[PDB]
Amino acid sequence: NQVRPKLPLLKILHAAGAQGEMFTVKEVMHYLGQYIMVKQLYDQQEQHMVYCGGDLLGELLGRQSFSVKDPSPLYDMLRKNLVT
Amino acid sequence: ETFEHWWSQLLS
Repeated sequence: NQVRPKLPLLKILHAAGAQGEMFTVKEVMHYLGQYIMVKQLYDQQEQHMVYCGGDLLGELLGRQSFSVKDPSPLYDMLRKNLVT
Repeated sequence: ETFEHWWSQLLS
């Protein structure tokens, strides 16, 4: 019913307005999208493109950028940072 | 599409 994000990810979620430490999958996804939207990490022209270099999100993902259209790297980071 | 459109449909 819920997962616990490891610290690095929990800080990012909190910065997007998340409260607590236990969340559902969709909850994690919601705050993560709000983090990206708020900090405007996506490109204005190609909005599926997210540049995270120089942001803690990029340090956690192990990448300077990713595409929401090919989420594999995103899901790989979540499997490594979410505990059931 | 917009960022919201793409993101809201991850895992769908």
